Order: sequence, then structure tokens, then C-alpha cells
Amino acid sequence: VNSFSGYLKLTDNVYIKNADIVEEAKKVKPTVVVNAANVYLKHGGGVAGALNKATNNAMQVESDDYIATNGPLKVGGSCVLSGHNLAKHCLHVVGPNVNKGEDIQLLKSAYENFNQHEVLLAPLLSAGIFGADPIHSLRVCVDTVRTNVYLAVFDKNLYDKLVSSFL
Repeated sequence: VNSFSGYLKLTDNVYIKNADIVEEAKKVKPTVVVNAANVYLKHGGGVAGALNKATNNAMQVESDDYIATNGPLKVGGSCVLSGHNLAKHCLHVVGPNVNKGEDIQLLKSAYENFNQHEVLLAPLLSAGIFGADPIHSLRVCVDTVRTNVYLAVFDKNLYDKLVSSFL
């Protein structure tokens, strides 16, 4: 049993809710919140900008030190950093950004990072300002992630479309 509330069950292990991931993280304080990161961990907009703003920029400060030490992530890769006031840990995962021309096949590699964590609160990777089709992202999630994932979808209109079209 866990504290996630109001989710629709899509499969054995994938759950979905119309929610602001920031507000959901603040309320649940999950072990892991996933950030929709880029390779530079520059949290300017989208989910990343919102999560970072909610940490009062502490996520960005920590991220800048990480990059200075380790260099950029790979597209499809991830790193574990602090969850600050939102979660125990933040798993920064880099999905391909279609608006930069990155290969969408890398979306499966990106979701494979979730399998290293038993339970996660997450957005749909490569959705929103990353330019991919969220219906496709949900399909890859369901077909790749085997651990327990609670997906937060900000847009109510999109949430209803994802549910109604789910196979």
C-alpha cells in the first residue's frame, strides 16, 4: 500500500492522474520524483522549470555543481540528485527533444531508467515542450517500465485523451 490517491489504474504497474506534478510531489513526498531534464540540467521551463521553481532554485544550484563535476548527461540517460522539498530523490531523466531533432527511439532508453526504482512519481517523458506525441510516450512507458509508476498529467484535456485512447 502507498499514499498515491485518485489515480486511474492503466496496467498492473502504471497509474495515471490529472495533476500538477509539483503539487503532487509536495503532498505525497515520494521516494522518487522524475524530472523531465535536458543534458545540461538547465531547468528553464516545462516540468523542469516548475520543479526547480518549487525548490527556490536549489535544484538548479545542485545541478550546476553536478554538471561542473561530471559533464552533461546522455540523451536517454539519467542521474539521481536530491529531491529537495519535493521528494527524497529526484531522478533527472533526459528524453529526446523532438524540437532539437533527437531520435525518438531513445524514448525507450529514457524510460528504462525508471526500472532502477521500485516506485516513482513521473511526467510523460518527451511530452510537452520536448515535442513528442504524449500518446506514444504513454505507450512506451507501459511497454518499458516494470516498476510502479504514478504518472501526473498537467493538462486535463490531454489526460482525458490519454485515458480514452489507451489500449
